[PDB]
Amino acid sequence: MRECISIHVGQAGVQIGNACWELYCLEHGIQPDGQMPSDKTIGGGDDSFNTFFSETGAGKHVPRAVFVDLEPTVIDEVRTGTYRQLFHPEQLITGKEDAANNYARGHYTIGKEIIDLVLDRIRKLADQCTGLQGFLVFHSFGGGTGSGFTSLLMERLSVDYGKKSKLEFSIYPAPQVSTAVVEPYNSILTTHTTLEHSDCAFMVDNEAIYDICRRNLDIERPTYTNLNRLISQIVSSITASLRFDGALNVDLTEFQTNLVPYPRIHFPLATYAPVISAEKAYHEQLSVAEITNACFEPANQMVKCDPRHGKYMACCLLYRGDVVPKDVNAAIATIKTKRSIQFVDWCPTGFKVGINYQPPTVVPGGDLAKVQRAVCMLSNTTAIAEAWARLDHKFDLMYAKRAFVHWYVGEGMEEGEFSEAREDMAALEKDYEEVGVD
Amino acid sequence: MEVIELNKCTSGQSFEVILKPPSDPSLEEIQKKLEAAEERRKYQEAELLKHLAEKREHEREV
Amino acid sequence: MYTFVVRDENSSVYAEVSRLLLATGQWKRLRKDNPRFNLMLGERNRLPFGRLGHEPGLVQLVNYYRGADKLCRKASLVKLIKTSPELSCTWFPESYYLEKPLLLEPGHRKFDIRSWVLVDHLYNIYLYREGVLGNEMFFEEFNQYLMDALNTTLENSILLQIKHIIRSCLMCIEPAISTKHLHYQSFQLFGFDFMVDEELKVWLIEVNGAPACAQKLYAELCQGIVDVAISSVFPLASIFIKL
Amino acid sequence: REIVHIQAGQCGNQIGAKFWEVISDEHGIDPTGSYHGDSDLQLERINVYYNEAGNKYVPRAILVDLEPGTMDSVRSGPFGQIFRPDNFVFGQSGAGNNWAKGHYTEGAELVDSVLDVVRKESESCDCLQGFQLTHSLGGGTGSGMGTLLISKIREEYPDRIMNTFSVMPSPKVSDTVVEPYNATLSVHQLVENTDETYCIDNEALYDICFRTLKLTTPTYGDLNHLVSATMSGVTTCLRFPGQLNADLRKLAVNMVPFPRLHFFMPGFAPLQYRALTVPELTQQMFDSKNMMAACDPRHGRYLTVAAIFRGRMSMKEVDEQMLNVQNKNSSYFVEWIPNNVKTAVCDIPPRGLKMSATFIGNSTAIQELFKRISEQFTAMFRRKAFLHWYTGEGMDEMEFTEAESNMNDLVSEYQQYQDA
Ligand SMILES: Nc1nc2c(ncn2[C@@H]2O[C@H](COP(=O)(O)OP(=O)(O)OP(=O)(O)O)[C@@H](O)[C@H]2O)c(=O)[nH]1
Ligand SMILES: Nc1nc2c(ncn2[C@@H]2O[C@H](COP(=O)(O)OP(=O)(O)O)[C@@H](O)[C@H]2O)c(=O)[nH]1
Ligand SMILES: O=C1c2ccccc2CCC[C@@H]1Cc1c[nH]c2cc(Cl)ccc12
Ligand SMILES: [Ca+2]
Ligand SMILES: [Ca+2]
Ligand SMILES: [Mg+2]
Ligand SMILES: [Mg+2]
Ligand SMILES: [Mg+2]
Repeated sequence: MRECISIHVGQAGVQIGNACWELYCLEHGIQPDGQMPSDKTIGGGDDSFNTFFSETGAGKHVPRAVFVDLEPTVIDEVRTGTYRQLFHPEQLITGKEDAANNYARGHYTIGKEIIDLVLDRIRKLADQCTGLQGFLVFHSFGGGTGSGFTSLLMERLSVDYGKKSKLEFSIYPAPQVSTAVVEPYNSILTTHTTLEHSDCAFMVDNEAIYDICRRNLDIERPTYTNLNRLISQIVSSITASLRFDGALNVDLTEFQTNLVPYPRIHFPLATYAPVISAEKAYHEQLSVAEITNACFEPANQMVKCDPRHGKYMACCLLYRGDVVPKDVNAAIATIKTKRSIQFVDWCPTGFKVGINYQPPTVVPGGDLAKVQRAVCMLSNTTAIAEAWARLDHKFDLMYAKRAFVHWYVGEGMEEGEFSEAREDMAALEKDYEEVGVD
Repeated sequence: MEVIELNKCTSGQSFEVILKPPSDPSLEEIQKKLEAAEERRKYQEAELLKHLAEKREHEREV
Repeated sequence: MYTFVVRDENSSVYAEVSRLLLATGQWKRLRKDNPRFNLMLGERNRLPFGRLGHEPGLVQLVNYYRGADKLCRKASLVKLIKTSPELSCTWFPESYYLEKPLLLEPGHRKFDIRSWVLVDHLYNIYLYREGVLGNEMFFEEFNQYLMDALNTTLENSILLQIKHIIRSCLMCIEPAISTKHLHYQSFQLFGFDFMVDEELKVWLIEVNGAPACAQKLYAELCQGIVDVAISSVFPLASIFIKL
Repeated sequence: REIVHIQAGQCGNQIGAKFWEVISDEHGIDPTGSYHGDSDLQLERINVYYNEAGNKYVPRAILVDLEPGTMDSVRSGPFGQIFRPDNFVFGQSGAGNNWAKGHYTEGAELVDSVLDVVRKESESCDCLQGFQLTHSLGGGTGSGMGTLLISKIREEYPDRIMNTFSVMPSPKVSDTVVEPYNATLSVHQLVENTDETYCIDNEALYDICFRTLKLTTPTYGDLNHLVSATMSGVTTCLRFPGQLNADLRKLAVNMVPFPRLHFFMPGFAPLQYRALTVPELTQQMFDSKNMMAACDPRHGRYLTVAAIFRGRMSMKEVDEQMLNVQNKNSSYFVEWIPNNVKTAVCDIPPRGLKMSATFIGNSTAIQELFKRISEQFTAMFRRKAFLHWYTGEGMDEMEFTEAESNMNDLVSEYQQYQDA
């Protein structure tokens, strides 16, 4: 067995990490005090869940997690929340003042003063691992910590663990929840500086999940708790194969082998169905065919964009619940005749499927109804570039007048790092157009 | 439409269905850049204390 | 009061749509690059479809269908017909000259037919009643000729085949360009060009994604656009047949 | 995240006193410093403005004047004994409505004593955000000495945020003719040494009281009542917990795209037993009648805007009305700062209202105000009139030509972005 370390950086990273580890505990049966009745090997193991948990002599099951915020208010609620007994105090790390929505303040100024401590607390977990596979990093593109400190942590992790895999879960900025006018700036900076250091990154656009919470959960004004509980379902599907017995995506090297033929093009689109309200009085349960079909509807993707006008490089179906292979291939056969699904020439049109018979778990009293079968699709479409174009264009609008640049320079950045980061993004858009169009 | 590499176990199954086949910077360099930025700060801060010292002298002269 | 921008300044048809829209007193035009718009009359090329539909509280509509170029670029159209099962077809010339066309008399004169087709956001297909053959012959005239000279009508000899060819091309690409469940919506005006042969058989030549009209019609048809494609989506305070 | 409050001069201390009365009633503090509220939202961020005592609460407030009159009035007023007595710092001779006496002579003699109270308040701050100053620009103490303090504080605390509520003079409601001199000198200081300045024009305050509140002879107290409501609303997000951590540096980062264009137009609604509907708040908030700087926002373009709704209302309706007004007035927001209008909401309303809205705008129409000041200045300075009051305190004409020049530059910079 091989261990995985999760790193949660910033407000978005931490709060989403709350929702995930809560969901994990509910799924592996681990109660808030760290106990896991169904674990009979007291105080040790190399079961599949042990990829995400270590064990104490007292039988406590401990997340292989590191939480990091430049300011303490958020990681404090974890220190005093329902799962306090879950974490070792030294896994929760906080500073004094935050990056004030400023990449450079998170990367250069305030980041440089806490990086070595964070690497030290992470080392303390790598030494508890017989064969560590790598890291899963949760952060926003838009916050100053989320973008600037993360890109600095990602630079040093490549140095200290050159042989390890690094996956990202990245909250892409949406105006109807956003925090700062400068998030497009932070977004491009931290992409430019983290690209070479990441193997695979899953972009969750806050706009997509926000509309899903409204359209499909009939929530007028969705909260971070709503957003984050839905995001935790999608991450749980993506990570189920690291924590459970199976043969698809069993280690972090398989995510990039199975989903990333090109190193730079390592942003797979995620689609999830079904999202059903807990207060839907009458609900007809959907079928294998109906939920596999919903995987090709843009209104279900973690990023809005039109996969019909791009090309596929890989497609991965991940089911949870009452699914057998035969219903899956009768669904695919139907869908293939009705939908435009074009792969790139140098790659095989087809699907990789994984099924876990346990149906999805829901936080008791949350907003998601329990379902008998659900699916998450991971596809590498060139269509996701639509989201880089949106973000690069907003960056071009402000930077053409140098709006807000002085906040970055005043922390030590040169103006050239902006145009360097934007020329890297302009190449990234050019790559996607290569693979994708004729 | 061919199925492949089918794997079973108590938790579920996995398989592959085909429809058609085909036709790092070093710690020293980080240090350097992380410190060329601090120098650029301290320079800017030093310009500030310089302009402020001039203002003290004008204050005295008036 | 709705909002719209103009990003193809020299398009005869939508120049007249913008003008008629203002005159309603219920639309104002913004500047090309202002994103807070209801309606985009967009560029002919590199139209940024990936930025539409991301403005909270704005229903957005654009006068082009992303993907329609598959039908409007000759090389693509040919690949389309040869390759798409929904097309096999018997009305498109062998492609990789029609040496026996129909001739109007007196003059032994050749001609081609331009038909105007509006596809709204629901994917309804609207054929404009007025087609065109200033070296311009319209439908009332052409009909009478056919009756007098051939003892048939325009509907029976030519229009059945035309409505059939329009249906078949646009229902072919429907699942690839439809905006039914998208986050922005599309309509688009098309121009189809046909030729008729001595046997009274219709053929398809090209499909134009940015067609001009004919002067005396630039008015009935531009109003028909606001009525069916725009005000259908942005209500206010028939000249087409549906296919 | 502590904030050190400083109030200077006659206007600065009269408005500052009203401010501490208003928010003290909000946070449930009585004139004795004892909390007697019914909620803990009142106390969760109480430390941002108040220090703890018989655990009483005492404002983190320093009161500064060059004469004793106004501070005796504060100490004798409703919440007067709430203030820490060590924190009244004053001389005896006054500043004679004279910028130079405040900046160079009389104020120079007193400033170091103020900075000793500033230093005491700061050093015992867990994490100091910065400083907020209340003062007028048209007199001598708050203007001349106020900007002297701001220069000393930036030198000792160059990495904290500097924030002013700055009252701008006006011939309508006017103490002396030298106000345009005092104000031009002060705007030169403020453009360089603050991060955010709330521009409050006494002309607008008068018109609101006359043309809207239907007061035929407004006093300074009626004018300050408007300033108190706006100061309360402009700081709501700093003082109560919201889905956002609001602090002075995040406000500056998001409101100021160019470092010298940091002068904000405040607005308020409503300016009564029917609460307003969320549509009404939104209409009034953005109405020029409701704005406190006497600039027509339709004569410029908003670079950035921040709106705060107070009261229990439909957040959905709020967003719906914010999005409406932008898309009904997009000719007035710059298109090159995407998403430049932010919205906060707070459940606790202010005293006597169930629904209120506060507007903070960084519009290039503010240039009208600096042009008005510049015109009144050049009118006197071109005959060198009343200049001997300043040359007698040591100033040269040159420093005047320089501040006239730096503020005409400011007007050019604002005009540069109204047409970009
Ligand atoms: N989905 C989601 N998005 C969030 C959450 N918290 C913040 N965001 C988004 O993330 C962006 C801001 O980043 P934050 O995480 O708040 O920033 P941070 O890293 O704490 O940075 P500083 O506070 O600047 O130090 C905005 O787009 C927010 O909408 C969350 O819990 N869930
Ligand atoms: N709004 C308001 N303005 C005032 C008040 N007192 C004075 N002013 C204005 O303040 C300016 C000069 O006053 P003052 O503050 O008294 O001078 P200082 O004591 O020398 O700082 C003038 O523009 C006055 O109109 C006040 O209480 N409220
Ligand atoms: O902290 C804040 C603050 C501080 C004091 C009073 C009122 C507020 C409003 C709430 C938000 C701001 C900060 C801010 C985050 N994103 C923004 C975008 C724009 Cl255009 C403008 C501002 C902000
Ligand atoms: Ca065990
Ligand atoms: Ca003296
Ligand atoms: Mg934070
Ligand atoms: Mg032709
Ligand atoms: Mg006075």
